Amino acid sequence: KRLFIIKPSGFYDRRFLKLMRFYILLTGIPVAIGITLVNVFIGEAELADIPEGYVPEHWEYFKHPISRW
Amino acid sequence: SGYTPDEKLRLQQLRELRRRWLKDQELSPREPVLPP
Ligand SMILES: CCCCCCCCCCCCCCCCCC(=O)OC[C@H](COP(=O)([O-])OCC(O)COP(=O)([O-])OC[C@@H](COC(=O)CCCCCCCCCCCCCCCCC)OC(=O)CCCCCCCCCCCCCCCCC)OC(=O)CCCCCCCCCCCCCCCCC
Repeated sequence: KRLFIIKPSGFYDRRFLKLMRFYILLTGIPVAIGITLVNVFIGEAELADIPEGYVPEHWEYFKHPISRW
Repeated sequence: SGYTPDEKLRLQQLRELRRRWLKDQELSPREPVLPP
């Protein structure tokens, strides 16, 4: 026959884990989607020789678009 | 040899109380009242 199981209160641990997951996801799902969109539709730069008489900007020496930004 | 009358009576009273306590640990047919 079914008996009551004496346990410590698990409500507060569960609520804390839910809150931490919610806030981490709230900020990091947009970041993941944005990174994926940037990677797909604005890829990395390809290496090229510096053209004659041209002096590049300091951010033009990096290839990832996020690092360049 | 054996229990003293006080020992035996105290054991019987504690036994009755403990058995009622264990009986009260049982669940009625609806105890897990789960919210929607
Ligand atoms: C949860 C809460 C609880 C608490 C937990 C604690 C959490 C704490 C969090 C703290 C904050 C976290 C911040 C961390 C920062 C890190 C971010 C970062 O820098 O990302 C870098 C990196 C992105 O790289 P990049 O430098 O930006 O891009 C360079 C390239 O140019 C790009 O290459 P590309 O452009 O050519 O690829 C295309 C593009 C898109 O990909 C594609 O489109 C192609 C994919 C291939 C698919 C191919 C087939 C699929 C389709 C087939 C079918 C359709 C076609 C046919 C249909 C017809 C059918 C008949 O690829 C991407 O853009 C990758 C997506 C990036 C996502 C990274 C996620 C970072 C999020 C930051 C915050 C995190 C918050 C957590 C929550 C996030 C959500 C969970 O991200 C990754 O590394 C992703 C992982 C990839 C690894 C692949 C797996 C290989 C593993 C092998 C080793 C394992 C061996 C076994 C182990 C041992 C076991 C025994």
